[PDB]
Parts: sequence; C-alpha cells; structure tokens
Amino acid sequence: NLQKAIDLASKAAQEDKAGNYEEALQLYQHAVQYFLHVVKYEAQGDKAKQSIRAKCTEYLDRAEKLKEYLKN
Repeated sequence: NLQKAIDLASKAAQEDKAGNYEEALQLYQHAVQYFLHVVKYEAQGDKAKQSIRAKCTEYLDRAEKLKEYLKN
C-alpha cells in the first residue's frame, strides 16, 4: 500500500507540473488514501508517521485547490 502511495504521488506531481491536472487530481487523492491507510492501520514508525502527515497535507492542499476550480 505504501509503494502504491509513492508511485501514484510521483506521477501526480509530474502530471500537474507537466500540464495534466485532471489525471493528477485523481492521483493526488489516491496517494493520500493509501498513505493514510498505512498510518491508520500500521505505519513504519513514529518519525515515519510524521513524514506521511506532512506529505498527506501537501498533496491534499494541491488537489484540494485543483478540484476547487475544476468543479467550479
């Protein structure tokens, strides 16, 4: 589940930066879904969880704004 979060997160960050926002948006949410799934179920460690928390918020903030205008 962790590898899926990073894999999708990398493609999402590249999609938005490249030009694709629609595909990147759906990818951003996916990365956060898998990331939180691990932290909630069984993360790697204390410091590890803190790393995902900052990342989960980073992508969420980007995707949040993206969908904002996309939906408007």
